[PDB]
Amino acid sequence: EKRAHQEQTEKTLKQAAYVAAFLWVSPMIWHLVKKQW
Amino acid sequence: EKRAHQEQTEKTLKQAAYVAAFLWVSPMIWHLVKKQW
Amino acid sequence: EKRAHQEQTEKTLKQAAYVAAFLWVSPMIWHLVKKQW
Amino acid sequence: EKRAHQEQTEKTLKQAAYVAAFLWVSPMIWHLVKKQW
Amino acid sequence: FGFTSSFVRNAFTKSGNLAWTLTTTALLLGVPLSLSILAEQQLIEMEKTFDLQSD
Amino acid sequence: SFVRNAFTKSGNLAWTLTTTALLLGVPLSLSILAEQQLIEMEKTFDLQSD
Amino acid sequence: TSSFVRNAFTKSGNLAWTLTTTALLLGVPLSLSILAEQQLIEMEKTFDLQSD
Amino acid sequence: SFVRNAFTKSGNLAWTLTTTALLLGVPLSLSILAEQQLIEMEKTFDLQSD
Amino acid sequence: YKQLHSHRQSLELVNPGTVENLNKEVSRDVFLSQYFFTGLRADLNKAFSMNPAFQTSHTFSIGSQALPKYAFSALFANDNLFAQGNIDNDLSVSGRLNYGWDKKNISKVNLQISDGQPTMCQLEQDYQASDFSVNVKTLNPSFSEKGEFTGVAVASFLQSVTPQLALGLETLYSRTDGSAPGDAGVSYLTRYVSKKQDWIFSGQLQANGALIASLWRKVAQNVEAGIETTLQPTVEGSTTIGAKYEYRQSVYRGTLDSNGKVACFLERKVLPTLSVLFCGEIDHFKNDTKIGCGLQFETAGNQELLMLQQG
Amino acid sequence: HSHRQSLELVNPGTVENLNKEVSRDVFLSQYFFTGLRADLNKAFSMNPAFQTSHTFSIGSQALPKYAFSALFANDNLFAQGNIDNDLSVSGRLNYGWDKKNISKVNLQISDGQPTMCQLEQDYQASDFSVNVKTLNPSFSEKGEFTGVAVASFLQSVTPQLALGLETLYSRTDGSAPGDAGVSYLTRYVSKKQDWIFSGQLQANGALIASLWRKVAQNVEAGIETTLQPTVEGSTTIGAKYEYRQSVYRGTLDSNGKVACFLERKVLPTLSVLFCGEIDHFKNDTKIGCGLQFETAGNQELLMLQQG
Amino acid sequence: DTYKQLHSHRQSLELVNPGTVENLNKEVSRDVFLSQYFFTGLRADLNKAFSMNPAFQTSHTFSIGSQALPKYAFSALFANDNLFAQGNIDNDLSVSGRLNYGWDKKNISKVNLQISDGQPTMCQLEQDYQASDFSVNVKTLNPSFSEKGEFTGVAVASFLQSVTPQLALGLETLYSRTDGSAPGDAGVSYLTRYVSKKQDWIFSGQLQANGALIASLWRKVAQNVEAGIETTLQPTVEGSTTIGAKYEYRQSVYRGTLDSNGKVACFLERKVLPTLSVLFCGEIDHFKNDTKIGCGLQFETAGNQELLMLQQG
Amino acid sequence: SFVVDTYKQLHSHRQSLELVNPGTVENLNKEVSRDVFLSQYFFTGLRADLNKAFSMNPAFQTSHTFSIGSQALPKYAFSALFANDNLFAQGNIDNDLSVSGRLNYGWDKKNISKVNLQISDGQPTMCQLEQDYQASDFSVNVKTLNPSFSEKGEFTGVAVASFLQSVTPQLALGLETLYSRTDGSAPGDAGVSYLTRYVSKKQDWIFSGQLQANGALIASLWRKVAQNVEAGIETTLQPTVEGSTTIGAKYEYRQSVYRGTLDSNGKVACFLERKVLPTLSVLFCGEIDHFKNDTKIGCGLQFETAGNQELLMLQQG
Amino acid sequence: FKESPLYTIALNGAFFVAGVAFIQSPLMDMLAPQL
Amino acid sequence: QAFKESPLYTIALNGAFFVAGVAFIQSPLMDMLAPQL
Amino acid sequence: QAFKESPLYTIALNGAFFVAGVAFIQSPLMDMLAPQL
Amino acid sequence: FKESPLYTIALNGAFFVAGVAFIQSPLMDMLAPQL
Amino acid sequence: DESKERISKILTLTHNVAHYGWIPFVLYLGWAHTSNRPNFLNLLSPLPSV
Amino acid sequence: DESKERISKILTLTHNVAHYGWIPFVLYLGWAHTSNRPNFLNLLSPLPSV
Amino acid sequence: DESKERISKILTLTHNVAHYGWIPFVLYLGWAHTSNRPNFLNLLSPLPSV
Amino acid sequence: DESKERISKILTLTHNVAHYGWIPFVLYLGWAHTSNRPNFLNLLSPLPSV
Ligand SMILES: CCCCCCCCCCCCCC(=O)OC[C@H](COP(=O)([O-])OCC[N+](C)(C)C)OC(=O)CCCCCCCCCCCCC
Ligand SMILES: CCCCCCCCCCCCCC(=O)OC[C@H](COP(=O)([O-])OCC[N+](C)(C)C)OC(=O)CCCCCCCCCCCCC
Repeated sequence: EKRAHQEQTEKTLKQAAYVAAFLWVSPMIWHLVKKQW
Repeated sequence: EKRAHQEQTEKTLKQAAYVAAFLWVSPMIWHLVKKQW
Repeated sequence: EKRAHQEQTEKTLKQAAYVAAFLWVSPMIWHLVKKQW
Repeated sequence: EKRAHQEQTEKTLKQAAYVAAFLWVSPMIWHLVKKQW
Repeated sequence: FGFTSSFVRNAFTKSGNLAWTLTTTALLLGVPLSLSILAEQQLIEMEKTFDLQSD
Repeated sequence: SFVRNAFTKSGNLAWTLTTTALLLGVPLSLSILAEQQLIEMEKTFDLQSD
Repeated sequence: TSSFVRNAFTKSGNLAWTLTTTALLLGVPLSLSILAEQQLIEMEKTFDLQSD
Repeated sequence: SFVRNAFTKSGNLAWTLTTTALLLGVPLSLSILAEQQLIEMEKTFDLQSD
Repeated sequence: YKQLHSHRQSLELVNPGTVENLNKEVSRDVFLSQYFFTGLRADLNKAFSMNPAFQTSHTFSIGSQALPKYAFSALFANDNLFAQGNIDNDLSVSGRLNYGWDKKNISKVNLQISDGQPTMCQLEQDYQASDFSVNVKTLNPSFSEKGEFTGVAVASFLQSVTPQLALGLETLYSRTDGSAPGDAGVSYLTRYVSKKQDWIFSGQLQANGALIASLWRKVAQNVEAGIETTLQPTVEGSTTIGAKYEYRQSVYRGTLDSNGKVACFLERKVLPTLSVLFCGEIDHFKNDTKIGCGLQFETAGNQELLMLQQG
Repeated sequence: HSHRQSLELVNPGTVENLNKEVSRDVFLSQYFFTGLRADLNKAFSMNPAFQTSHTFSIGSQALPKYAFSALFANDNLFAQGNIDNDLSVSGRLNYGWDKKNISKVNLQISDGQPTMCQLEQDYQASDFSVNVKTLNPSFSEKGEFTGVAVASFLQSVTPQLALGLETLYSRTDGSAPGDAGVSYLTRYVSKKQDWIFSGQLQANGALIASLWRKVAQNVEAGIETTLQPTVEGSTTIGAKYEYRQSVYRGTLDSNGKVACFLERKVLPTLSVLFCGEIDHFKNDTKIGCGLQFETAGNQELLMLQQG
Repeated sequence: DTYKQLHSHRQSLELVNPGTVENLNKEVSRDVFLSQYFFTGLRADLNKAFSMNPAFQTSHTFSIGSQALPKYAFSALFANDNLFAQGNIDNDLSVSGRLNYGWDKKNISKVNLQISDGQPTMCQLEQDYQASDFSVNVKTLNPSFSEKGEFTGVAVASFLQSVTPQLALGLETLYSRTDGSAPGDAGVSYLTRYVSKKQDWIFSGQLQANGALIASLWRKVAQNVEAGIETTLQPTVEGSTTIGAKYEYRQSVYRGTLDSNGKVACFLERKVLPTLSVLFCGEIDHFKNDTKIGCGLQFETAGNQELLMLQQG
Repeated sequence: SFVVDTYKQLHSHRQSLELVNPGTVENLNKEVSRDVFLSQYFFTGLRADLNKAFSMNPAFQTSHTFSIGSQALPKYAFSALFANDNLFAQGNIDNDLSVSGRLNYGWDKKNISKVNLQISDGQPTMCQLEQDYQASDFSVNVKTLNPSFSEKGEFTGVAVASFLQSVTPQLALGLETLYSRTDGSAPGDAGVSYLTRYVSKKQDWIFSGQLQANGALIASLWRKVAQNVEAGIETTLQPTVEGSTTIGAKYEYRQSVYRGTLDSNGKVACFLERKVLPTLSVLFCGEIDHFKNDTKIGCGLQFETAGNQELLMLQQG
Repeated sequence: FKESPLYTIALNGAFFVAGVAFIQSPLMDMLAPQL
Repeated sequence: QAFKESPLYTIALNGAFFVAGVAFIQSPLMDMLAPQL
Repeated sequence: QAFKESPLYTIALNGAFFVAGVAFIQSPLMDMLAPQL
Repeated sequence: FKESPLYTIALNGAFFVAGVAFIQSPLMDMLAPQL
Repeated sequence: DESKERISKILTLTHNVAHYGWIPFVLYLGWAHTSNRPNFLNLLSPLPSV
Repeated sequence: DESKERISKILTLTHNVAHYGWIPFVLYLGWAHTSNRPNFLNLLSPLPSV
Repeated sequence: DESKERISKILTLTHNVAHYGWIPFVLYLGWAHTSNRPNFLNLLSPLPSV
Repeated sequence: DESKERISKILTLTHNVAHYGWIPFVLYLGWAHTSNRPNFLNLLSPLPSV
């Protein structure tokens, strides 16, 4: 029963790492959208 | 009963008066006894 | 029994009036003392 | 019950010792105040 | 020795408590009075500066 | 009646707004007026210097 | 109110009696002591003046 | 014992005779000594006069 | 009694103050117990006229039990009459009226309605002579069906035996209902003024088992000091020593109590209109603090006093 | 009658002056007291002798708290008045018809007790003395006397002796007849006035035998023995040593008690007096102290008093 | 081929470094408002400065009438160019110690330690690195390892990147494991900051992992006056709205606050002396009609003669 | 070593104060209670005192005492005291054999130890041991009445320790502590009493106030008008509350000593000791109570005679 | 009549919008003194 | 109200007698009670 | 045997505080607490 | 062993005779001072 | 009695008059004794608006 | 009888006069028989104040 | 294990050192880094007595 | 115990010695410390007979 909660917290941590990586990505995407218009 | 007591007191008074009169006489008696010796 | 308490309170009032009259009279006696000094 | 009385008398003796120590301390402080005048 | 040690520690405790009480009493009785006296000194100094410049 | 309720409601609102205006204004009024006194003293010190 | 005046006379008489006996008790041995000391001082003065 | 009873009786008799002799003697001795002092003062006043 | 009156003029005595003005310097001037409060308070009084003195005062207070939330007071004072009215929230009406038949003789009425409490009124007659002061006050006068008094009656006398001292007494007779007889209590009064008006001793022996002994002293023209000791098979007492340092810009009052508590009151006048006031109390025996702050605006009603207030 | 003049008999003293030497001069029973006492008397005049006396006392049963007495004495009349607290008036008056014959009236009111008055007539002859005193005279409805009557006589049978008698007749109410009591009186004066024997056998069975003796001009001694079946008696031997500065009086009793009385004149005005009694049979002590001021009323006696 | 052109134009974007996560609401919550500064009852502060080029000063603190502030507290702090160390002693011996260390002007390492003498000792280690355009910090509260080699404690790692010279988006991650018997929980919270072009007004919004939302706006009207609004909310949902203003001067600092809970608050500091300063704070609650009043003062004095002359003039 | 040097520095620092040694706690009311007043000296009934001096360089004398008519003074009592430079020893024998013995011993002029013993032949023997040390600026003494130890090793008796420190050359504050344990079944009780003395600058008047452990207060003032006359007042007060106020004066001379006393209890007292001879001396004491109107009178005398021939000539001239 | 958590959410949101409109207004500039 | 006087009466009486006696002793009238010789 | 914190104790305490305060105010130290200006 | 009234009569009489013998003796003159 | 009802009624009326109209009577004396005699709004408002 | 009532009345009057007026009669005789004849206060005061 | 006892003992020692001697270590750094280097009394007294 | 009986016996002996022989020990110290050293009759008699 605790393994499902551990896997849920692990998925939350990996999602947080993915969102932090996407926030590091986001200046490039924002500037290229500003370059597109 | 009280009359005998009254008579006894009156007898005492008369005896005292007799003794007083004899004491008034007694200088003559004492001097004439001293004259006898 | 309440008449004794009423008499005690009336005695207290009359004694207070007597001390008030004494405190009216006594400064004049003290001024007679001060003239004697 | 008697233990509370024993503790109260022991507290009284210790308080007497404390006030005696304070009365020994006080002349030095008071003279150092008087030297400041 | 240990009873005398607790005696000396209780002496430190009462000394700190008495110092705290006398300190807060001296502050509460001194600081508004200090503000009042210092404002009065400033007002006297302002009156003296106004008197000397007028004369 | 309804008039007696409206008087009490208006009095309570006026009391709250009055103590609110006092508490939020009088320390600010003291601060601003003391700062104006300091500005006036600096102006008098500047004009007497020049 | 003559009985109040008589009570005042009684109180005054009693207070005067108490003050009188108190003054006598507190004054007479002291008066004897002071007068004896004055006589001793006068005797010392007469012994001083006849010596010189 | 009997001898201690004799000492107690003798001490009580001695005490009584002592306090009796003091009470009957000390004011009399004061009176006689004051009268001797008065006689001596009269003699010294008589010799200085003559 | 003309020769007796000339003999009374030969003493050249002074008029002593009232029984209310016995501890006026110690209890009201030096100390702060009349003046101390808790929580915030604001006063807004405006003066309409000065030759008859007339002013209206609004009083806001919060954080205390004794002071109400809103109180509007108004007082009028011509040469010989003084009229003070006070309206309160929940309608507590307080009205006092002084009337001077002369500068010596005065009659005063006090009335209090609390809207749920019995109405409390007292009638007082106060006469100051050349050398003594008498006043008789009655709280709640009422007569029974038998023609007997029911209420509180206090009669006090104060005579100066000399231009330094003043001895006197007060007597209270109280009868609550008429079923039980009323009780009487006599209290004594003693005042000693120094020769150079420097220090004043004042001792009173109350009838309830209380004694109040006080001293006032004036060190200089700006500073004052005073001590008071009050005590009452139940006996308890307190000793309070305080000082008042007044100036042209502020008024300081400090108080040290035998109950382990200290108190401070600073009335700082910062403006010709505005005035800030602070009061603080520390109890050391249970280690807590009562802090009250407040302020006073005094403003004019008309244009002339508006120029008179500023300059 | 001429031979009675030939004996050259002398007038003896009164019945009251029979034990004047032993009971009043030497002993202290008239003079002893208890607790503090102060005496304040002042003299207004001397040719009629007139003085008023204040008396303060505390701590005794007999002496009251305050007593004011005043006496007046010219050549032939004497009048003593004594007012007391709770108003007990004591008044005595002597009147001299001659240097021999005198009449006196004594009165006492205690304000709550029956008033006690006595009338006494004293006639002193060349060789005898007569006095008749009456306590509370009253006559019944039958014309009978009711009171106390004491008639006493004293004749010198020789210039050393003096024999006499006294008669007491007492009737209380009139319901019961009053009783009579006769008592005898004997006095012996020595030839060189050194010692005096004095005996009286009272009507109650009591006997009082006393002797007085003069050792020198400053010292005196005296003994008394009194006795009253239920018979008991006391033997008291005492002395008085008098001087210019003080008067000492000592007394030894057969009742196991000793007594002392010292009157020390320290000032021409002030005089201290002390009296002390010790009872050895129950071991306790009675101490009395006191003083006497005598002061003048006018300026002349004030200068006469000091010098 | 995103990486090389990424390095080139991200070097050419000219991004600015935002502040820390703790400095996200520094303007609204700490500068303008009074909740950090508000107290109750009397308090006095007595701090004296011995030196300035090493910043070193000792501070006494007396307080009475409050629950949070103790009766007596002595604090001393030392600060040279790169190390900041603060010690705090308390009555009943509650020791608080904070140590900053600057490895660089960007990179710092700090330790917070607290002993409460009857409560468990709470310590956290934080590493804070501010880059050219992002800011990271990692703090660990009560680090402890189980017998299995597993973490037990609180770990908060937060990141903040500016996508543009106005915005700054970021996140924080809190992983908490109490004992090891139960697996710890993880919570992710988002962070948003918007700075205006002329530095006039700043928007700041955070959505916490507990469902809570805190949105605030700071605005600078003039050089001496500032304003700010905050709104906080968290089924059982409740929130408060607080508007406040700070009017500062050389002699005095005023702070006013109106809350949606029916309470008002005032905070006035008067620099009446160059050494002494009075301070006052008041709170009125209208829904239950009561008032909290706190007064206090600050002496600052010198330790040496040079700062004594530098302090007055 | 270093602690002795610090103690010497502290001793010099205390010597900078220049304080004076206050008196003992027993000598706290020495002027008011014993010098001026007569409560130590008043008696009842006749009393005679007969003491003779055998020597003076060791002071030694034997005293006979006859008394009658009082409850306090016995019928016959014989006391003898010996006094060299450092030891004082008094022994008293009484009829019905009541032995009282007090012994002082001076280890120095400051530190003294004293023993007091009393046997009443039918009453429990009462003994106290007291150690009294006077320092340069304070005075400590510890007395123990009936010392005894229980089976548990615990104290049983009365222990009084008192301390008196001069805060300044005018004042002297201090305290005393009484711990009393009667039997051991009940725990002993402790009581602290306070002590205050103020001496004027010209030694004219001395205030002395003590607040006893029983709630009782004794506040006294002493004043010296001239070289031959003195005066003094005392207020002593103790659900039992009662108090008495007494004012007395002592007028002493070369020939006599007069003492007068006025009480608030409606009673007055007088005590006159007239020395009429160099050997004989007469003494009188009188008391009048006005509230119940009675009088206590005691007269008495004192002979002092010599034991040897040299003091017989030194006594007269 | 709702009395929901949405009620106090909308209440705090309306208070926040009103405060933002008050601060960004020139009336807030009028509350600023000139000096 | 009427209450018992018994503590306060005797306490204030003894205190007033003490104050009056201190004022009598400290007065120069006490010096007048002393004879000059 | 103390056995009580008696009422007379706090009576004497209040009286000693009163006497100490009167001695403090009448002293010139109270004049020293007053500023000159 | 009598313990009668005659006992105290004889006792008082013997005391009287002894006092007469003491007074009439020159020892009473010896108890008198010469001056 | 009828006198008791009369005195109770007039004391009730006196209490009602002193309750509702004491301080308006004091304000009427104030408004009568001013030279300006302002209106009712200025007489109650604490503002200096004159 | 009537003579008994008369003798009782005059003895009661004699008792009253001898009770209240014996010693003032003696003092009147004394004051008449002095050459100084002082006033009433000097006749009762024990002082030598003459 | 034994390493657990070792780490517990040294954490107890570190806790005792950080409890007793943290703020005296800060004050030692302060007193080392002053140019005046005052004594122990001036470093703790809040007075400006220098 | 046995020590209790021992201390009781020696305190009983000390009490007996202090009762019977305290004042003869004091008189022996006195008689030893005199230069004249009188006999037993002169040491107790209050007479000046030397
Ligand atoms: C444990 C340690 C305890 C220590 C005790 C600490 C006690 C400290 C409290 C002292 C209070 C300050 C008293 C004060 O007077 O301070 C004065 C200060 C003004 O100084 P100044 O330089 O400008 O004077 C210039 C004057 N001259 C222009 C004439 C020259 O003023 C100020 O500090 C501003 C204060 C603001 C108060 C206003 C409150 C308003 C309440 C509203 C409530 C409404 C009721 C419903
Ligand atoms: C075993 C027991 C034995 C018991 C024996 C006890 C003996 C007691 C003796 C006391 C009685 C004798 C007192 C006495 O003989 O007196 C005189 C005495 C000596 O005087 P002097 O020779 O030196 O003077 C010389 C001056 N010249 C030369 C001009 C005359 O001096 C004095 O004793 C002065 C003190 C007198 C006390 C007065 C107290 C006051 C009493 C009245 C109180 C009033 C209350 C209503």
